[PDB]
Amino acid sequence: SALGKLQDVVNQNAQALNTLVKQLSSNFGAISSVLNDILSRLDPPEAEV
Amino acid sequence: ASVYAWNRKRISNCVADYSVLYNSASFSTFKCYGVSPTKLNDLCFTNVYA
Repeated sequence: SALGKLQDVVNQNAQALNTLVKQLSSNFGAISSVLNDILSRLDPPEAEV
Repeated sequence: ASVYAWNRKRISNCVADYSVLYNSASFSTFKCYGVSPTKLNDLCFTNVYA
């Protein structure tokens, strides 16, 4: 644990990137989190929503 | 069937042409939920029940 100050910065940046990548898996209230599924399932008036 | 004893049929292992159903003028009500009616031929389905 001698080099913990640099490893803390590395871990924080990697965890922020992992959270940003993980946020793509959330649908945020939509029917699906995948854009291609919505574009292949729905007409553009409701796929727009 | 009657509505209290509604019949359920499994649809599986076949190719479904929904363009001859949706373009038919025989059906007064055609309401699709969660899928567009014109996108039906472009999708493949599992566990189809009628």
